[PDB]
Amino acid sequence: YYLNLNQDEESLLR
Amino acid sequence: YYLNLNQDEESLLR
Amino acid sequence: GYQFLNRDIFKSCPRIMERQFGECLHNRTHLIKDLISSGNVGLGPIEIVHMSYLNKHEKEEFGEYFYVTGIEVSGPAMPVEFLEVLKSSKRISKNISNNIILTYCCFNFFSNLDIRIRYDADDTFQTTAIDCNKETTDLTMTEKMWEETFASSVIRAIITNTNPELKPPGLVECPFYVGKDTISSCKKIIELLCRFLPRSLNCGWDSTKSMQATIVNNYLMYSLKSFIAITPSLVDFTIDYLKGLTKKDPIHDIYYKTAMITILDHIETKELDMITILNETLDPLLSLLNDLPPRDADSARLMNCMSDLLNIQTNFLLNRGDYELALGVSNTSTELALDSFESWYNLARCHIKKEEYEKALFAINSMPRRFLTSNYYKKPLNGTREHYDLTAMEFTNLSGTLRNWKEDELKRQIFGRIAMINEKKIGYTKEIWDDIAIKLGPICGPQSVNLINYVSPQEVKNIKNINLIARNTIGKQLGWFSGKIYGLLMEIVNKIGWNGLLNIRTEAFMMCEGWLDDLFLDLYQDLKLSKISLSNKDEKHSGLEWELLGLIMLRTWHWEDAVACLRTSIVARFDPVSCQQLLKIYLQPPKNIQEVTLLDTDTIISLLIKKISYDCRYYNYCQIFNLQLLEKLCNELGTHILRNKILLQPSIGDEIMVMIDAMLAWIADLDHT
Amino acid sequence: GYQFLNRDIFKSCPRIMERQFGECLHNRTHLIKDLISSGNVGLGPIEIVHMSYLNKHEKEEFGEYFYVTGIEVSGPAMPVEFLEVLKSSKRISKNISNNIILTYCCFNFFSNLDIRIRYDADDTFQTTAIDCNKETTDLTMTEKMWEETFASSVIRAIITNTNPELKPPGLVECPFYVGKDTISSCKKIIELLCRFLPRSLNCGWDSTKSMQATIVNNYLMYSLKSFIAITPSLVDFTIDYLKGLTKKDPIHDIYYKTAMITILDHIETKELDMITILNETLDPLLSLLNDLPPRDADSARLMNCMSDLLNIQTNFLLNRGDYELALGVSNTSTELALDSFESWYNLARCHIKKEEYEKALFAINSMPRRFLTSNYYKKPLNGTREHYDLTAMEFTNLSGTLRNWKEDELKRQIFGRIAMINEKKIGYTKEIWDDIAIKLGPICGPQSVNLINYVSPQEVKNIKNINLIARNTIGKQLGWFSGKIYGLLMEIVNKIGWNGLLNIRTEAFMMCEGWLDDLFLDLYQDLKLSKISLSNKDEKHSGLEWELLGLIMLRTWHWEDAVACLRTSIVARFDPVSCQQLLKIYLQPPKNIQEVTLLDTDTIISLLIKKISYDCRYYNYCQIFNLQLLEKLCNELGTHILRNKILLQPSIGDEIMVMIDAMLAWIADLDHT
Amino acid sequence: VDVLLTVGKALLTTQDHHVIEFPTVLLPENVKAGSIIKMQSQNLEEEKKQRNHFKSIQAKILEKYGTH
Amino acid sequence: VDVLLTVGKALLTTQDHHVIEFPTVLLPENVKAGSIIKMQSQNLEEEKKQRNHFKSIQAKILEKYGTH
Repeated sequence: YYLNLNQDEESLLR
Repeated sequence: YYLNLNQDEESLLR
Repeated sequence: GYQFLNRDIFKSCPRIMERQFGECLHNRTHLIKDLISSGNVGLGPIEIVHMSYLNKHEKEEFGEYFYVTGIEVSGPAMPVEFLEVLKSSKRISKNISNNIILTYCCFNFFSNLDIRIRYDADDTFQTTAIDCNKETTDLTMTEKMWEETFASSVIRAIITNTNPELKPPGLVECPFYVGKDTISSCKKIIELLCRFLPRSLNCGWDSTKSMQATIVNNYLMYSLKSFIAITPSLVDFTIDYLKGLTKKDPIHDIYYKTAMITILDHIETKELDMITILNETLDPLLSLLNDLPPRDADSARLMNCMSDLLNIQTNFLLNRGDYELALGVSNTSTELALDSFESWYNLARCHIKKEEYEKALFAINSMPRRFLTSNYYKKPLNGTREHYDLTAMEFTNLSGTLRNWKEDELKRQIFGRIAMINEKKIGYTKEIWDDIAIKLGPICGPQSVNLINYVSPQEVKNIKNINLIARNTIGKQLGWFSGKIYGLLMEIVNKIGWNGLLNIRTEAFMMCEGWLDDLFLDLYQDLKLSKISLSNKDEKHSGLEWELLGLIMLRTWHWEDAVACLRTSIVARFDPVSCQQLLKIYLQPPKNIQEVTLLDTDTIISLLIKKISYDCRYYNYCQIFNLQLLEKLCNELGTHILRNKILLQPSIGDEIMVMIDAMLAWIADLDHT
Repeated sequence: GYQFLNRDIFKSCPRIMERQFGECLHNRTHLIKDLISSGNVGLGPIEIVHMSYLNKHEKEEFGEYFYVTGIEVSGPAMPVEFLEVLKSSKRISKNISNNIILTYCCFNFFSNLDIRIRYDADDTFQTTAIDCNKETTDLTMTEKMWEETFASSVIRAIITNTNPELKPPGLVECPFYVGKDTISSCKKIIELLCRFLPRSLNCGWDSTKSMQATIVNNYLMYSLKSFIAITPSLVDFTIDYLKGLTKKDPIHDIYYKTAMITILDHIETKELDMITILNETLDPLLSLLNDLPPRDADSARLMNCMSDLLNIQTNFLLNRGDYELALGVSNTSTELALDSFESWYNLARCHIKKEEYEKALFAINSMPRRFLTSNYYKKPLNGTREHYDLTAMEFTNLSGTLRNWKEDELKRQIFGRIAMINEKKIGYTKEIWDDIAIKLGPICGPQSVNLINYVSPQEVKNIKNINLIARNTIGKQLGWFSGKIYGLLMEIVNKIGWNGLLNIRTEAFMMCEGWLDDLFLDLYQDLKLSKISLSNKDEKHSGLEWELLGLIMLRTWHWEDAVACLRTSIVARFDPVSCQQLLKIYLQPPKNIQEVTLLDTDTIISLLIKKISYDCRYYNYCQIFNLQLLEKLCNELGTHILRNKILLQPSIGDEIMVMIDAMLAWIADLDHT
Repeated sequence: VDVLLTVGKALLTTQDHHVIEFPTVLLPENVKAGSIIKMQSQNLEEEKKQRNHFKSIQAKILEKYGTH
Repeated sequence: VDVLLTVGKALLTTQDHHVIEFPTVLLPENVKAGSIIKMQSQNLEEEKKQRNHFKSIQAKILEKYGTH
């Protein structure tokens, strides 16, 4: 899923 | 003939 | 999403310090000239990015560079985007000038031009086409030559990625197959390779698997098969595209039809289609035959192709048990190509299956017989030696161009003359990145078939069975050629034992040689090694010993013992070599087992995550093989359950899930067409 | 008797003045070295006698020499006797020293040794064997090498005498066949040649009649046949001697048997014996055949011999009209020797006689393809130019060694640098010696086939028909090879005319070349020339013109016209060339005439006496041919009537009768055994 | 064809004495001076057996693994 | 003998795939890549016909011009 992908990247930033 | 031969040679000498 | 990932990959590239400025570009140019004046350029050199810096104190220019694949050179846009990211994200000290020159080099082996895109500090770029044989020559770039640079980069990226022995340490492999629309991006690549099929003989070939490049045996055909293997939903599309090409370009029909057969090969659904196309391709072709006293250099080109298509047929028939029909095809194939290894190989297989061992051994007897890189890398050897070949000035300059890195952290990641930094940590797991991958290092090149040359010298010396090493060194290595012959011999001893094999050898002598005798003795020693039981009254054995023993057990078809030994080699430390062998077994099982599952999916998924993490540490973000394995796991588990099992792994986190979810999303996109 | 004659011959030898002292011996030695290092010595150089004189006023040494054959070198006795006569009969002036060195040189081509007998003024002699390749070498003489010098001198004397083109001007030819007992002397010569038959391939051969030396085609076999031809009463003796040799030396049986067949060939009495021996020689030999994959250099030696014996058989069968049997033999002969001219020649003859002209012409198409001497002689050219190349000092020295000669008589007999003096006048007739022989001079060497190069240039220019000359020059000369082919072509035009011959040539083309075309055109021109009627309304034509026309008429088989033209060429002046052709016609008539007598014995005897006289003038006292002709005349006339007719000749006298009665006595001696 | 070339030997010879020159030493050790051969050699009729055999095998494969 | 050597071509091949290499270019222009030949060639039986023929002709000559 591309949603899961975006969620990981949004969380990588912390 | 060898006699003829000798006769010629005996006469050659003159 | 994918753009986020790509930019992160672009920001995480390593750095090699040039000894003397510009040596990198001069060595490349000289390498290319040698390749051209040797007759076989092949794929040419891997792409490089060169960075030109100015130290200001000292008025020294100095350079950094790294190798990269997977940037699509459709035109200049994508390399320029890459360079723009590199420069905009730079972190440099006051002593380093802001005036930096960036250069991207992509070799085009269709025209033997090295295409170089220069990017300056004023954000201007220029493209230059260099001919290395004609030296002073620089050209103007047409759309036709842009397209063959594109095809060059894609072919090279696929071939390099699927062959670790061709990889230099620190190689950055980008996921060329991702884009805004996945299906469209994949179609564009496939159509590109298909349109270049008439020129596939100019794409080079692997000389270790075939003597000459053929329509079947060349890098373009290999790369197309490797890419289709991870896009199974696009096979019908590709076959349709190839049929369209035949309509428009019938003069090159043999190439398009050979690609069709190659694509459909080893796909059970499409066996009828493959056989049908094989039929309508082979029994004209049989007719360029006879009419020909002229013998022309294209006749050998087509006899080769006809022979290779018959081999595909022969292999099909053997796998279905049709031994009589296979022998009829194989006999014909051997006549058309007495120079072909594969024709003799399949002939021997036909005789073995028919239990005609003498005739098989005759066929084996009547059978025909590294890019100077890598000075810059020094192996850690499991933390036993220091791996640092930089001068103080070279380190000062490196640090100056990597200002955001604290310097002792930077020095710990230098392996010889290359800084193995991975900033964005995509694919990171603590277990792998902060431990085992620091030891060992990148596992690539000719030494990567096992870990003998990567561990401590002491661990090698602690192995008491010398044969374990002697039968696993790198020169001795079976080679693809004799590995195949080894397999035939093993197939024979499986039926009649080694002593039976010897009796056939004298039977063959009765109606003798040396290199085959070498294989016989090697085979014998491997068989003795294969029946070593390696414990209790409780000794201890290193992971390396279990690995090496596992490799030998694979070689002698002891599958249960092999998997068991390879798994125990991973119990100690993670073992990339053992891991890859296990993944390979799961992907393509041995045929002679009774449909046995040697490795359950839970075991495989555990190994796969570690392997993906390891590959990411040293910049393999392409990972075609692991994609293949993920696809297989998706097939038999479904994507939901698969992702559950991945989330269960104890080492899992955001950094590794970025990589995995990107892979899963790409795969999910493909299941729509 | 014979000793009187021999001594008279020894006292009548000419003298050549050496330009610079010793050039004669140094040129001889150098010639021999060239012969040896060219591979084929052949018979080597003719014998010489060298005379070393001292002028005393001037303290100049100077030399005189002359060429000689027919001295038997059994050992040193006979050459020494010759030298003793030379020195005891010398007539020298006061200015010439009495200390003279005399040297006799005889080359031995069996060992390539030049044997030199030196005779000093103290009447001592010494013999020396010189090897010219090993330069400084001088050897000791064994009886074995004395015997091969003997055989060398006899072979060379016979071959030289029967081939005027090999004769230098002024050559002294002694009658080697005379002795105290004629029969014994002849037997000794025959036995000598017979015992050397195993070595006949080392005696050289005539390359103009055969490509390689064979057991049949070599100088030893030729010399034996030529000598037996004037000793017909010794044939049975010789056959018996050869049979004895086979008993004692059976390893060389093929040589002895080949000699037997050769001797009996063309003798009507012994045709049954020849055929019988041919049979028992040919049908083993057929069996060294088959057993032989080794192919050895003796196999070509024997295939050649077998082929040559079949040719003898083929020629026998053709002459008896047995054309079918001849073709069977000739076909076999051509297979064993495709390199043999004679095999193809006889094959063509078989087809011609069978009126298969196309096949004959194919055989002709499929057919395989001077001792720097004589500076010292200048031709008189019929008294039109002066022939004197001596310096005043050279003449003074010559006169000083010939004191009994009055000096203007001496100068008139000098032809260039050789004094053609004949003191004892054996064979003298006034008509010949004091007129015609003074003009023309010796008729020998390659120019002796006609008188074009011997008469005045004006007489040549006065011939208006250029073709008469063009078809009679010395380079154009038919050669023995193409003379034979010419004969075949003539044999064909005899049946179907020249236009018929052309039609066969295109028939052959239908199943083209140049040298055979040359013969065709030559043949055509000769045929046109042959039908010239050369008189009345009373012109005048020189003797040379009649001669040349006669030669062409012989060539085109116009026998009646040829004899008529040749005879009229003698009416003017005596013509040695015309004479020899007429004598030859009488000795061996053309086969295609109706048993016609072209020349009666009275005409022949008249010509023969003049010819004998002419030959004697310039020192031919051997005259094998004229002996042959005398023997034939004796056969059909008896010796009494023959001698009557000789005495009737108007030019006859004591000097010519000494020669003739010596010849007749020798012949009479032979009719006893 | 169908000839018969008698040897002297490399030179061969026909009955009608046409001379073909073959194999300076490539000619066998099973041939002799004045031996007879029997040339021809190059049968280009048996090229269609294996074309038939080839088409037949291809037909059997198509029948068994291609159609219905 | 009596073989049948299929070509790739100079290399020939038997049915049992033994490979004899003949005539780099001495092989005819009447032979093709993947053409079949029919070697053998060298008949050493017809050497006695002409031996018989030879002896017969010699016998006829002896009979007619040699004996009584």
